[PDB]
Amino acid sequence: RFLKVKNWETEVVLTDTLHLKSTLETGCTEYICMGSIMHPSPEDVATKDQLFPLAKEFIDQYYSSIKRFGSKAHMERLEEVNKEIDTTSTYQLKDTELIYGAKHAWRNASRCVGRIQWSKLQVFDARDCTTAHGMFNYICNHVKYATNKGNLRSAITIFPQRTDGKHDFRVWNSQLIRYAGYKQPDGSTLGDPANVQFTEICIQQGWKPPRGRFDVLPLLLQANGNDPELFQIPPELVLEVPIRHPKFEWFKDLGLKWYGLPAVSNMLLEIGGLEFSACPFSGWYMGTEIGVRDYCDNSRYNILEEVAKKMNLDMRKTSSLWKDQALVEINIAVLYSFQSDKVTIVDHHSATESFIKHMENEYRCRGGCPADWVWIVPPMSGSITPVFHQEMLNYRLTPSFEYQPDPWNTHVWK
Amino acid sequence: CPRFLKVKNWETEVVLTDTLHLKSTLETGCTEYICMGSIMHPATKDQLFPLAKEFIDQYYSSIKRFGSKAHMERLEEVNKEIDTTSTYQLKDTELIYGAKHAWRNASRCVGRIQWSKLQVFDARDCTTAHGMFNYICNHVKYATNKGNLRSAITIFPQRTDGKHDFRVWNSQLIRYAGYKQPDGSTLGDPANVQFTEICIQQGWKPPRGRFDVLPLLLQANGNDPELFQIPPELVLEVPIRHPKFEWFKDLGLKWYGLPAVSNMLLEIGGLEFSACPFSGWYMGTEIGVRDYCDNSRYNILEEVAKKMNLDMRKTSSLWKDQALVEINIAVLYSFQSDKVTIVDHHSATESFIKHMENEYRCRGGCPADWVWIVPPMSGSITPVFHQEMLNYRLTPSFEYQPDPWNTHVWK
Ligand code: HEM
Ligand code: HEM
Ligand SMILES: Cc1cc(N)nc(CCc2cc(CCN3CCN(C)CC3)cc(F)c2F)c1
Ligand SMILES: Cc1cc(N)nc(CCc2cc(CCN3CCN(C)CC3)cc(F)c2F)c1
Ligand SMILES: C[C@H](O)[C@H](O)[C@H]1CNc2nc(N)[nH]c(=O)c2N1
Ligand SMILES: C[C@H](O)[C@H](O)[C@H]1CNc2nc(N)[nH]c(=O)c2N1
Ligand SMILES: [Zn+2]
Repeated sequence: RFLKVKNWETEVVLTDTLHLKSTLETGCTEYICMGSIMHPSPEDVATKDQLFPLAKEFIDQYYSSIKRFGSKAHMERLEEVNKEIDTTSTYQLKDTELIYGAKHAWRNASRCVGRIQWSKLQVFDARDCTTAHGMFNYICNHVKYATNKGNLRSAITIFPQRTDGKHDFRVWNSQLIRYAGYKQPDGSTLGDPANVQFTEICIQQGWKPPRGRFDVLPLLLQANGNDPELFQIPPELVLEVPIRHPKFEWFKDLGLKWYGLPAVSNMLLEIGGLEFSACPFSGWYMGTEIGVRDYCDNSRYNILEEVAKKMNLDMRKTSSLWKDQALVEINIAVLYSFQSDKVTIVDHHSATESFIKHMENEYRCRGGCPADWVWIVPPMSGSITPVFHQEMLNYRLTPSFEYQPDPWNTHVWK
Repeated sequence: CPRFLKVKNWETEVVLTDTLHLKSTLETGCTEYICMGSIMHPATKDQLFPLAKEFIDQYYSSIKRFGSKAHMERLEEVNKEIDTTSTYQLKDTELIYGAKHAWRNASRCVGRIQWSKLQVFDARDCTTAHGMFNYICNHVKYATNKGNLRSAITIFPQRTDGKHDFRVWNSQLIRYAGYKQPDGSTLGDPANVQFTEICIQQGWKPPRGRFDVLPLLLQANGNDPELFQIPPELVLEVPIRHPKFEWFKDLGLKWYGLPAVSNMLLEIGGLEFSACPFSGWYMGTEIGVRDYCDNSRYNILEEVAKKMNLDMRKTSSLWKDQALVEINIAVLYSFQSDKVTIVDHHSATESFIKHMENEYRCRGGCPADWVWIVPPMSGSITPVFHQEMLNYRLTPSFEYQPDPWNTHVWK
């Protein structure tokens, strides 16, 4: 009812009341904590009986936000919604409700450290779309708008909500822009190893792969439960940064580059019990995502060795910290490169400090701020960023982004 | 909680099935609605006996003799002894088993592959602070072992009524001192200002430099605590130099060899050993990242990078990161040159994955706190970052307990 969190570096204490409005499973029980499990665990469409309570709850809070709680607008909306559910077994969100819900799902995303930006989100209503070609057009405009010549702008595009589960819209890509990965007969991997399965699907659908280290994957788009269709994103819309280093003249010879726009397209947006299974959203990068995870995870581009080599690092024993030494210079290269090309990026120190400031303001004005420590803390230099020493509470507020099965595991073909 | 619980390693796709969690008992603090995995810290007649019953069962189950020979008569004996003494006293074998399993069940501890190679010092005959000091001195000398450190625990008398607790008032057997300065700043270890002031209030004569070794403040049987100076020749210390930066030695940095936790409470069979200092050897990052680089500790980043002559204006130069790596290089290089036992976070984390695999195979699970197990530097390049971990409390265990000065009724 009045849960306290403490910062162990500053001794600031915060009081959380917002946790009382939480709902869905964390995955934890009184006896077991799952806060490091990645995701705790078709038919999934709700009844009329399940829907109105969820809908009423979301409408009640929308109206509470606009300072109209209990108004005649509020009461007619509740009636309009209840009646629409009763006669059509679902309901449609006003455009105002759609924008509020998108922004609040971002605000409520406990694993997201950049939520200080949550209310500055551009929302593209794509609920009038009916085909895969239409989807391709809607996504291109999103990419072009969000990219903005390097001055990135947060955005989400929202396609039609689920109905009976059998007519879903999906983006089969997990992100709008990612690089292919090709496994070789000899077990080696060309390109990004994370993407080998999906690259294989693309090729199976007719994609002619150029078979390179940095090939942009086609889009694979599903409208109204139909089979998905392929579309090349027009290359002039895919902004890319070549990775050089302020001090090492040789770093450019590593031939590394990355795309500027991170855009998640495999999650599911829940608003008032309604499920938007295709809602690609996009922000700008924290530098550690590229330089620590994409380049350095052993199951990703795995360049630590090569960088280490060119630094002439003693790689005999681990205790030389040759990996730690090499990772820092990679992450210096990535930030310096985006900055040099005026492509929006944020470093892990700036980003985490901003988050603490956000979290503190959310406690003051909203009464809480659910945060997943295991994801908020950056994957390098942890304890020298302020979030490490920050106690956080994790709970699920709705509206929310949620994981959903991979469409190729669920879709039934024709 | 369901028949299984599987956990996955994302870097390797290795999957492990947990069944041990069906034996946890106490609150994690989490509920189905909210999770507290990052919060630091979320008996009488009927109370005491069933905890003893479970442990003895656990013990006799642990030696292929469940329900067997002495087992029932040990259950009888414990039942009988509680009836007369209100509590009961652990056999030497039980004490060794419980202490080793307290380490085993320590979800926050990355070193637990070593758990069963623990040296147990039974100090349950102690009666005075002078005796506590002797028992501790012998622990420190054994555990230090001229640099080839060995893990040990010394267990003082169990609690009996709260009025007569045995307490080590230092949080570690060996810490440096912290002095407030006439101009608001701090000299020494800033985490230790309060304790340093208590010791001075108690008559400690401080030399007033950075790395002054704190005295021992021992409390036996609930009486007021007493100061003792550990004999310097027992306190192994390492001067931190760098294998590349000649100027690094000029930083004046040194640190001690023996991490030895003296403020926690060891729980076996419902009994409470409020004095039980235990010591291992260091993971390099504890010294280099946390002690040296936490802003509320020695806070040397600015110092190091300034002599590294790094661009310290904008954060995105990553000057803190660069200096941080160099510092922890110097710590490992310093301990290894002085042949003092130390482990880096790559070896340690890799060791913990083997242990996890071992525990799942032989025991059916291994409680781990991902938040504490992942090193505070270079997270995702160690193997524990990609390891799912379940966390749950098993007994016997080490627990936290209140600072004695917040609770002590002075004689
Ligand atoms: C504005 C700049 C943004 C920054 C700097 C940022 C930062 C991050 C980072 C570093 C992660 C962890 C990703 C990983 O390690 O895989 C993350 C996750 C996430 N972000 Fe943000 N983000 C931003 C924008 C957004 C927006 C616009 C939304 C939604 C409208 C959003 C929703 C999420 C969600 C749902 C996750 C969880 C991802 C998952 O569970 O797989 N973020 N964010
Ligand atoms: C032998 C080498 C050992 C290594 C390398 C090691 C490593 C570590 C590290 C790095 C931590 C985190 C400490 C912190 O960040 O404050 C920790 C915590 C802990 N270790 Fe170990 N450890 C070792 C031995 C032991 C022994 C012998 C015991 C008990 C008999 C033990 C019990 C614990 C406990 C209870 C914690 C929890 C700390 C807390 O709650 O504050 N460890 N260990
Ligand atoms: C909106 C937004 C802002 C921001 N800064 N970052 C993101 C994450 C995007 C992103 C994440 C990933 C990796 C995430 N996966 C890895 C596999 N694992 C099993 C599940 C999690 C790769 C991208 F190529 C990519 F683009 C989104
Ligand atoms: C057995 C063992 C082996 C090993 N390698 N390390 C340890 C950690 C001990 C240790 C920890 C600390 C600080 C840790 N505190 C900070 C405050 N926070 C609220 C709780 C944790 C300082 C020591 F001087 C010290 F020694 C124990
Ligand atoms: C608030 C947060 O839980 C706290 O700072 C934790 C984070 N993880 C940690 N992990 C270790 N090993 N040691 C610590 O002291 C901490 N501190
Ligand atoms: C098992 C573990 O939860 C997993 O590796 C998580 C840990 N924390 C993370 N944190 C971020 N920001 N991104 C991630 O992908 C992960 N992966
Ligand atoms: Zn939990």
